[PDB]
Amino acid sequence: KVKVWGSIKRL
Amino acid sequence: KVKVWGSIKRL
Amino acid sequence: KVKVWGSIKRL
Amino acid sequence: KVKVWGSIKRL
Amino acid sequence: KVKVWGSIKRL
Amino acid sequence: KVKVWGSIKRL
Amino acid sequence: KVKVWGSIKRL
Amino acid sequence: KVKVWGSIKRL
Ligand SMILES: O=S(=O)(O)c1cc(S(=O)(=O)O)c2c(/N=N/c3ccccc3)c(O)ccc2c1
Ligand SMILES: O=S(=O)(O)c1cc(S(=O)(=O)O)c2c(/N=N/c3ccccc3)c(O)ccc2c1
Ligand SMILES: O=S(=O)(O)c1cc(S(=O)(=O)O)c2c(/N=N/c3ccccc3)c(O)ccc2c1
Ligand SMILES: O=S(=O)(O)c1cc(S(=O)(=O)O)c2c(/N=N/c3ccccc3)c(O)ccc2c1
Repeated sequence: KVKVWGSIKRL
Repeated sequence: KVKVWGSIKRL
Repeated sequence: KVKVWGSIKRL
Repeated sequence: KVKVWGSIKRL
Repeated sequence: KVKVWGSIKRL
Repeated sequence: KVKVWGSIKRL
Repeated sequence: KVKVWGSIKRL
Repeated sequence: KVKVWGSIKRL
């Protein structure tokens, strides 16, 4: 299991 | 742009 | 960019 | 078992 | 420096 | 109830 | 409850 | 220098 926290440029 | 957070089961 | 943390069973 | 803490450029 | 992630019952 | 996140300089 | 992470200069 | 990773019951 991996947790993620950030941003993406598009959905 | 979208702020994104959560979990992923595997890479 | 995404900050990532968690566990992996094997390399 | 291995634990990870860092960043990735894309999901 | 310390980072926090959680909940509080009141402001 | 309130979800809270951020940074604190010292305890 | 709050998840907490960071650094402290000395005990 | 010491690094910390855990939880606290209140801010
Ligand atoms: O590492 S980043 O700089 O890319 C960064 C920065 C933020 S944040 O805006 O500064 O805190 C968020 C984030 N926060 N999102 C808000 C949700 C509700 C209200 C306001 C903000 C989020 O939910 C997920 C990922 C994030 C990644
Ligand atoms: O070694 S790195 O410099 O690449 C580094 C730095 C951070 S951090 O932002 O400075 O603490 C994180 C991280 N933290 N993520 C936040 C989660 C919620 C709120 C704010 C931040 C995370 O969950 C996983 C990996 C990380 C790797
Ligand atoms: O550890 S907890 O279970 O107490 C937990 C759970 C959440 S969350 O709702 O499931 O992701 C958050 C959180 N998220 N807040 C949202 C912001 C914008 C939209 C939706 C949600 C947040 O910004 C800060 C702390 C949180 C702590
Ligand atoms: O050892 S503990 O079980 O007490 C534990 C567990 C978690 S965790 O939620 O399972 O990964 C965290 C943590 N993670 N916090 C999130 C930040 C952003 C999004 C989701 C979660 C954190 O930033 C600091 C300390 C933690 C300590």
